[PDB]
Amino acid sequence: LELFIGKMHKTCFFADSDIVAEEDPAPCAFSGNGRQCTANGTECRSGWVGPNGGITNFDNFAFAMLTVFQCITMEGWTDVLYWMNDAMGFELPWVY
Amino acid sequence: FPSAVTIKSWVDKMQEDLVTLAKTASGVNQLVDIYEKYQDLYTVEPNNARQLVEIAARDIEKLLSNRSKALVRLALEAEKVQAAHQWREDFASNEVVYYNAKDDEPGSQRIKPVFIEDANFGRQISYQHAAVHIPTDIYEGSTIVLNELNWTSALDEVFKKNREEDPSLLWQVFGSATGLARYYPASPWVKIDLYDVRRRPWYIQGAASPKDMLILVDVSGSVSGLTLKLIRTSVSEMLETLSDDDFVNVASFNSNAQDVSCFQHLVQANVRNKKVLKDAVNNITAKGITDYKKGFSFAFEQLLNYNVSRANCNKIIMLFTDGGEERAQEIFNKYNKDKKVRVFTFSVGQHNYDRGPIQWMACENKGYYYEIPSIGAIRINTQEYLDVLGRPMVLAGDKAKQVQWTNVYLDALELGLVITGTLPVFNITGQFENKTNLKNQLILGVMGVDVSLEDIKRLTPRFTLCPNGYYFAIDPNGYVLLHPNLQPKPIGVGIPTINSQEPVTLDFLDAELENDIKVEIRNKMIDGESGEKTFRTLVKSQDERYIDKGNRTYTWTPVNGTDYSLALVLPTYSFYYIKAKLEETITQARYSETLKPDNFEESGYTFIAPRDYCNDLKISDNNTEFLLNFNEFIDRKTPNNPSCNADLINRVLLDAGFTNELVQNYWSKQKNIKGVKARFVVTDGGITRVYPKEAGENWQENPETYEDSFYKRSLDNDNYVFTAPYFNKSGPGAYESGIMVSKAVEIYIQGKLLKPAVVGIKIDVNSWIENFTKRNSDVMDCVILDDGGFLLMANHDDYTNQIGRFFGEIDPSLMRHLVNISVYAFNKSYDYQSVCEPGAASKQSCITEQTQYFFDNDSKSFSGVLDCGNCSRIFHGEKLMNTNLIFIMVESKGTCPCDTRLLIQAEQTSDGPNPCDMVKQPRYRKGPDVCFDNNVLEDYTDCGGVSG
Amino acid sequence: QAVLLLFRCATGEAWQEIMLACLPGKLCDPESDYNPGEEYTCGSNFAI
Amino acid sequence: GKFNFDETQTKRSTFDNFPQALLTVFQILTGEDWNAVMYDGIMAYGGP
Ligand SMILES: *[C@@H]1O[C@H](CO)[C@@H](O[C@@H]2O[C@H](CO)[C@@H](O[C@@H]3O[C@H](CO)[C@@H](O[C@@H]4O[C@H](CO)[C@@H](O)[C@H](O)[C@H]4NC(C)=O)[C@H](O)[C@H]3NC(C)=O)[C@H](O)[C@H]2NC(C)=O)[C@H](O)[C@H]1NC(C)=O
Ligand SMILES: *[C@@H]1O[C@H](CO)[C@@H](O[C@@H]2O[C@H](CO)[C@@H](O[C@@H]3O[C@H](CO)[C@@H](O)[C@H](O)[C@H]3NC(C)=O)[C@H](O)[C@H]2NC(C)=O)[C@H](O)[C@H]1NC(C)=O
Ligand SMILES: *[C@@H]1O[C@H](CO)[C@@H](O[C@@H]2O[C@H](CO)[C@@H](O)[C@H](O)[C@H]2NC(C)=O)[C@H](O)[C@H]1NC(C)=O
Ligand SMILES: *[C@@H]1O[C@H](CO)[C@@H](O[C@@H]2O[C@H](CO)[C@@H](O)[C@H](O)[C@H]2NC(C)=O)[C@H](O)[C@H]1NC(C)=O
Ligand SMILES: *[C@@H]1O[C@H](CO)[C@@H](O[C@@H]2O[C@H](CO)[C@@H](O)[C@H](O)[C@H]2NC(C)=O)[C@H](O)[C@H]1NC(C)=O
Ligand SMILES: *[C@@H]1O[C@H](CO)[C@@H](O)[C@H](O)[C@H]1NC(C)=O
Ligand SMILES: [Ca+2]
Ligand SMILES: [Ca+2]
Repeated sequence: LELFIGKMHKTCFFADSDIVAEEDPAPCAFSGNGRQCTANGTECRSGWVGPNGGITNFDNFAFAMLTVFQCITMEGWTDVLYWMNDAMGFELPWVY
Repeated sequence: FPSAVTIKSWVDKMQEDLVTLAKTASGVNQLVDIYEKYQDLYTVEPNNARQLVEIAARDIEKLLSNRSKALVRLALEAEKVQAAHQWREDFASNEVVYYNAKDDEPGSQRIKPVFIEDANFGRQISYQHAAVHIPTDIYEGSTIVLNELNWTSALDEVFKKNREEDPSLLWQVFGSATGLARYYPASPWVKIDLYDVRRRPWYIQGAASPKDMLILVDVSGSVSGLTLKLIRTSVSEMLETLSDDDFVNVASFNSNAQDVSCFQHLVQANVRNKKVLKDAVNNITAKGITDYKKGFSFAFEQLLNYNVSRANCNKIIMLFTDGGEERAQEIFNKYNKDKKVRVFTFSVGQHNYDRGPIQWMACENKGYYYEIPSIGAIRINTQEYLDVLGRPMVLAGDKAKQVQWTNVYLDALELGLVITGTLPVFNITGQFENKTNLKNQLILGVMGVDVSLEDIKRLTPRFTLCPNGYYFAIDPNGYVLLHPNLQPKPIGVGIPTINSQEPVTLDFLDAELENDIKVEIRNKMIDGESGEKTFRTLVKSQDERYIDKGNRTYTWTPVNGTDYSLALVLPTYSFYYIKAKLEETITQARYSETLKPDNFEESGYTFIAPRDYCNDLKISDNNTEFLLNFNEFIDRKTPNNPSCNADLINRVLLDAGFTNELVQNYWSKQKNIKGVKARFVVTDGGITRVYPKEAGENWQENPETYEDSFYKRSLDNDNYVFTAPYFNKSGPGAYESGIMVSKAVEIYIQGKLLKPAVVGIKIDVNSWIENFTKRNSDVMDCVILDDGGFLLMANHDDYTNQIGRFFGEIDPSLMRHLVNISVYAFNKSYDYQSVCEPGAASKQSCITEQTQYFFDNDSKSFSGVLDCGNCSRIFHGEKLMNTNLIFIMVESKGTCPCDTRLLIQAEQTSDGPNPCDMVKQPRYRKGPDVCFDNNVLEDYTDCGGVSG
Repeated sequence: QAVLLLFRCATGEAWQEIMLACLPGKLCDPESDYNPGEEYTCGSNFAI
Repeated sequence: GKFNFDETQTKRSTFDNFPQALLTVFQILTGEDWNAVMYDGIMAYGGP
């Protein structure tokens, strides 16, 4: 909650449209440190739902508790780690 | 306020000034004398309506007899060649060589053609061989395709033989039931390609007779999810296989049966009705339990209505379910014990239900069973039901072989508006002994030949008659095969709200303004019977801004071979025309120099109608090189003109002398007039002369005489006609062009009224302003309006700046009251072939509503008081004599601070008329009298269940 | 990154998918040194 | 029957009939892709 709050909400969008530019979207850089759009005519802004339709994120105590439990159960923790790697840099999320 | 008698003094003084200036400057009486002074360079010939229609009806009948012979020749060879086929299974060494379209090989060898450039074809073609189109979903090089691709190679010999007899022959296409279409001449195919020859309107109309389809949709709970949107897409693709001769309705059942739309019975399934069903079927939701007994009872009862118009042909029920455990034996036994209705069942989606009852309901009801597990199977499985419906047609044999002509549609290969003749091809292998009879119950394909609407337009010439007259042909459904108002654009539906595969089916009543008499004429024309009627009609102008009433004569006759009916609209003052009679050289030559661009100063800037004078001389649509290509041609080609028609060449050359005589003998005397900015004259021959060489450029008019709105407007009216300039900087027309006035000349040669040409001037608006005042008064407003409520002259500066604008957009309170007091009438129409900017939920086709205003009462004096609330406004209106102008006087808008919503006379993107209440009283129509269903020898022993 | 991948495999997340992705017929990154023309050489049957 | 919300695909680990529910429960017990079934169950009741 203290670290990864409200950061999974920036995906590669299209130029002046509300259409996601990826079939399997991933978050962009929250502050220019993570992943940036590479396609020529794509930009990413806020307003995205989330990686798993909003289920998996750290922007609430219930959401954070659920995703922490899921990561503890060895199932799908690398997905959350890679989404963190897309949102922020590579150095902080791997420690967590 | 001035008295009524005082206003008449104001109007009479200004009316005399306007008429005298228009009469003297244009030279109406001088050109009339010029036409009557010779009376020997030309002859007056009658325009017999009865002979003109019958001669043109025989030309169209003979033209369609050309194509019927080609279809019979093509169908005879295709059946004979295929009957002698051995079904080879290996194509390794005996490779099949053919030219596949849309290209930059197990047993296929490609062909590289030359592709010369040919006229009467908007692309490169090749007469050396025939091209083959194979849809993307269909793999070329399979056993089915290669066998179909080997015996069809003998069709090329007939393809070339057909063109040898008739060089003016368009595409000849063989649409195979395999999927590939082989057409001649070879031409490269036109994003991705979704063209399937088995879904084309001409293929579907020949694969089976009309139908009475009734779609049953399962909206029970079990279909929610993927299999619901699969059904919605499946139904939408199924509606694409219907035409205007087929009647359809959609119903849904979930423990209760009901219609998904507003129709409540079978409807004609045209473009408007199919849109309603498509929109309604996309709004369905899945909920409840399944009741097959209550669903089939609803479907069977709707096929026994007989209250309304139907097809009286194939009666089919298409059930869109997934699976079930109910067979409803009693319902089928009760309703169709004699099996008079087919039942086609579709199992849609990935499910684990029981398909047993679904399979049984098809075999026991002379139907077929289809499976649609995903989106990729929707397109192929929604067109295969025409194989079952074609069984009674193939067993009929020779009697079920007639050429059918489709509706007007845009060609896929970018050729324009065309129609196609259709003839099915049967599989007759072993028919000489009648032993197989198993796969011989399906058609091989459909043979088609295209006829362009330009070909039909050549058989109905219009240059021997006035611009207000025209031909038009009708179809038994009421649609127009030929009409001036038909355009090469798809007919739109509703307003396009976004975040040419349909035919251009335009009704006769929607082509022009409707009337009570027109409905009677249309009904008589549909069933087929000669007639003639003369009556008074109100006619819209070329620019959809004016309406004028004029006597018209309708003469219609039916075409013999086909079911079309041809009619000729011909007003009065046009039963006689001018046929030029001059063959001498020096008299003809001196008229040819008048056209020389150089003398555009002495003769005044000259335009030439881009008519088809001779074959080699091609039109250019600019009137700069075409004029140069004309005098050069007339000074280089011998007068014999072996291939060039002299009737048009004599008509235009005769008017060159007639028109220049007015310019030189009369217009040159008055070099400059204070109130005249330009002088013009337009003639039936097709030459327009503007004296101020300069003015020539300001001439924003069509060089073709027969498309000038002011020309036809001046022919109907028997006085001076004022045309308001277009608003919003539509070219230079505000102050550098002026108000256009026109007046048609009237000639009495031997007691026959003739209107060969029109004359007029362009009034200088600045000079007219000074005469009008003899200004910016805050007490009263003085404006002059024309027939149509367009502002032409005011005294408030800001009013004058917006010249040629509708008065309802600048003073809605006064204009609205005028319509109520019955001085301005109006009739509203619908323009189906219009394009508009899409709105919120490029440009897309849509329907627009047009309104036009015209004088209602014949009285010339109008006075009254306007009550806008908590105030009072008094006005007086007088109409000027021998013109279409009305002068009205009213006080300022600031005296009463009221401003209602502005009245709009412009192209409004509407969506009407409502189709929910047009099916209650549909227009009269006549369906085909041939039907092929319920044959005794039909097998119907195979469905999709036994094989599946 | 190799240690992280091995930790992922030890936890057993998609190790068979990684093995499939390490098969011989795989594209080579431009920064590697390889002869022109043979772009798809990296990856080996040793992955299984 | 509540796993028909996606409308773009068909789901294999559902609770449609008894054998399918039994297989889904066994798969969850094995622990493989149990979070996917949890996400489907959550989205079947209104999502996050
Ligand atoms: C017009 O009608 C005639 C018959 O009235 C029709 O000619 C018949 O065509 C069929 C093919 O559609 C031939 O069928 C033979 O028998 C089977 C049927 O497919 C084939 O054997 C295998 O069958 C499987 C499917 O069951 C298939 O997948 C496979 O490819 C087939 N071949 C193999 C395994 O090698 C035979 O190969 C096939 N051909 C033979 C035996 O030569 C009939 O034999 C044809 N009958 C006659 C009298 O010619 C003709 O196609 C119809 N015209 C058109 C345009 O369809
Ligand atoms: C379906 O494909 C078949 C295989 O290509 C075609 O059959 C071949 O047609 C050729 C053209 O006539 C034949 O060549 C000559 O045939 C005559 C007739 O008997 C004979 O003189 C010789 O057989 C031959 N002449 C030579 C080789 O100088 C082939 O014999 C014939 N059969 C093969 C190639 O196996 C069919 O024509 C084709 N169907 C259609 C409608 O085009
Ligand atoms: C039209 O169809 C109806 C049933 O759909 C037929 O039944 C009659 O309907 C009209 C009023 O709709 C009434 O005469 C009676 O209610 C019905 N029965 C009879 C015996 O008339 C009707 O016969 C059909 N034809 C007409 C002209 O209505
Ligand atoms: C279509 O065929 C009918 C006859 O089937 C033609 O009717 C002819 O009418 C003229 C009078 O106008 C008679 O002199 C002929 O004797 C009629 N024909 C026959 C065979 O009796 C009709 O003219 C044909 N349509 C056209 C446009 O010619
Ligand atoms: C076009 O002209 C006028 C439009 O203003 C309409 O015709 C009149 O309609 C009223 C409606 O009650 C009748 O009372 C008049 O008798 C009509 N005038 C006639 C018949 O001359 C109508 O919209 C159009 N007229 C048509 C279609 O005939
Ligand atoms: C085709 O039509 C023309 C006129 O349209 C006619 O003269 C001719 O006889 C018809 N048939 C052939 C084979 O040209
Ligand atoms: Ca059900
Ligand atoms: Ca796992």
